[PDB]
Amino acid sequence: NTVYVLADPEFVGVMPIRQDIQVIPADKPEELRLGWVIYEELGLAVVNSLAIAKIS
Amino acid sequence: PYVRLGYEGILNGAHDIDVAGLNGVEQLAGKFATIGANGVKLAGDNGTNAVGLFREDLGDMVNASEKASFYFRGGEYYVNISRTSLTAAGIAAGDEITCDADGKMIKFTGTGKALGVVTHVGEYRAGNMYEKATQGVTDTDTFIGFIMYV
Amino acid sequence: PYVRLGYEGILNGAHDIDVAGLNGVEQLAGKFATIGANGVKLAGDNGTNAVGLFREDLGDMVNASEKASFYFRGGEYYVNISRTSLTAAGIAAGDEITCDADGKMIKFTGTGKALGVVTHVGEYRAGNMYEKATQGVTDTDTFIGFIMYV
Amino acid sequence: PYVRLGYEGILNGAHDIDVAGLNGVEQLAGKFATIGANGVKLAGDNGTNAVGLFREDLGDMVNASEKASFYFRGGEYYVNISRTSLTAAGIAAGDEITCDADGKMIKFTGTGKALGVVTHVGEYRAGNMYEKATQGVTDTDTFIGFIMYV
Amino acid sequence: PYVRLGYEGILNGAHDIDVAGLNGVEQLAGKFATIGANGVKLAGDNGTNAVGLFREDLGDMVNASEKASFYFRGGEYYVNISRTSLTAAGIAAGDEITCDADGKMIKFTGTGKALGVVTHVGEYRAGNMYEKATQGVTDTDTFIGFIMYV
Repeated sequence: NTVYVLADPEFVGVMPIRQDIQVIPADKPEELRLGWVIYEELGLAVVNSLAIAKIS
Repeated sequence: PYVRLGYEGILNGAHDIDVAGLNGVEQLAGKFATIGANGVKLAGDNGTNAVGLFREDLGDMVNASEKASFYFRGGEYYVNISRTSLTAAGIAAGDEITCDADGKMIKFTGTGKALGVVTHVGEYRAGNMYEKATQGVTDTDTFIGFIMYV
Repeated sequence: PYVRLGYEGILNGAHDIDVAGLNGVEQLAGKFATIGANGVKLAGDNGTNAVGLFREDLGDMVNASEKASFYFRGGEYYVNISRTSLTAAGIAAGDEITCDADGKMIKFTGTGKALGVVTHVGEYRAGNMYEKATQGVTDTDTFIGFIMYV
Repeated sequence: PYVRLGYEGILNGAHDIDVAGLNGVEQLAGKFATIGANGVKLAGDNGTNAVGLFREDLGDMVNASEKASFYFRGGEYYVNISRTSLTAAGIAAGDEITCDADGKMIKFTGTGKALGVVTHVGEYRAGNMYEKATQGVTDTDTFIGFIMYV
Repeated sequence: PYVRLGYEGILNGAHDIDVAGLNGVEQLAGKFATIGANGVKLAGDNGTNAVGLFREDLGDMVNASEKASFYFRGGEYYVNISRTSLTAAGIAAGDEITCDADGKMIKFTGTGKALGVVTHVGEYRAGNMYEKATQGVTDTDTFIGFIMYV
């Protein structure tokens, strides 16, 4: 159960930025779209969570 | 002070023939440079620029495109490759530059990713997508650059 | 023949000359119009049209943009000698197309030193050079379809 | 071709007409003396030219350098042949002027003699070395208003 | 622009730890080799360490640096007997390592003397405490990536 095994800490959430003040996009008519998030991971039970590989 | 006076060494090599097929000259055709910005150092050897683009014109001068602050046109659009000498050796700055149309060897000076191609006027960045190749599965941007054409 | 333009279908009523380069030969093959990556469900009809000012903005693809007058630089013209019929519609795939410029001898427009400019679709117009220009700086013995090295 | 039509002066003069005693390389191909824009007989910044510094513009016209930086002047250049009568001795008015390629004297007014910049006047002046071109290893005497052979 | 420093993006090569000094023998009172110094695989800061130097933070695991530099304890700074690290994380071989304490050449990291605090990139810099215990070569100003003999 996804909630139990891990938990998602978020340093900064998902945000778009758009730049026409960037060097190569400015010169042109072009606009640059960035999409990013800065994330981290917590493991609340990384010492367990069962998995299997078929041998059949 | 700064390199680009007298006989000086090379960045893009010397006297290259047969370095491109149909996309670059294979005979020696070099000709002298009227320069733009070459950055902190004259005639390159530094982070910013490295000796920018030339494009041939009628006479005994070839001169600046000049694309600012790093725009690019794809396929052929002329790059400066090797140098030749006749009284001074070294890549631009009042010395003979051999050009091609996007041929080899190109070898420009950067920090990290990009690199890319340099023109005169601007800092060392690399062209994006809808300026060089946006053919098949590729990553190129202004944060992402490697020496050769994309 | 005649007027064919398909139906099996060979003339094709359109002839565009591959002018081999000078000082080592250079070629460029006719370009398709596609926006980014390579066209699906055929690649359609060429981006290049005989008698039109285009610029490559992508490696195997050619597109709009018009070279602005003032300060002499290289080619990116891709003028191809005019075909007979279809001169204000562009030229469709299955007829003769090439690219001519950039490290090769080119096809010129305009008779005498009196020059003006070209529309994309294959028409010629008058106009003085004041926010756009086409073709190299005029020379002696320069007429339509004449071989200027640029 | 040459003509005794239009304006036989050098506008914005300081030395006006000048006659270079060494002959360089021929590049007698025809072109207009219409300054900047095409059909503009005379314009701001026609400068002191005759066998001075020149810049060709894309289209069908050649004119004054009209630039204060970024074509710093070292190596070879472009010159107007003054051996043919011309409109003056170089640029001015409309109409066909034959020009040539460097191998002729040009004129400075700076303390340039071995290191050069570009003046929009199309006169030569002192470099500094940092982003400005180097002429040769060659020296000429400085007395101001002297004719240097490039 | 954009340059990695530490964290497995710098290549520091390899160096031999059985070179200089007396060389002990293989025995226990060792500690484990992993990336991270209290971390887990694929998550660890890293100096300009290659072979030589690694300090436990929590657990009995090693990777480069990290531990208050006011007081160094544990018997020397730990060295490797008869295995040479094949990574440039400082040590992270993925085995249990048997360590020694004879005089043995190390790789250092960080500017200035270690007598300070820890920078969390895997380096030493000066803290508020001075005249604290130093590492290896003394009397000699150490810099980032110096080779010391203990």
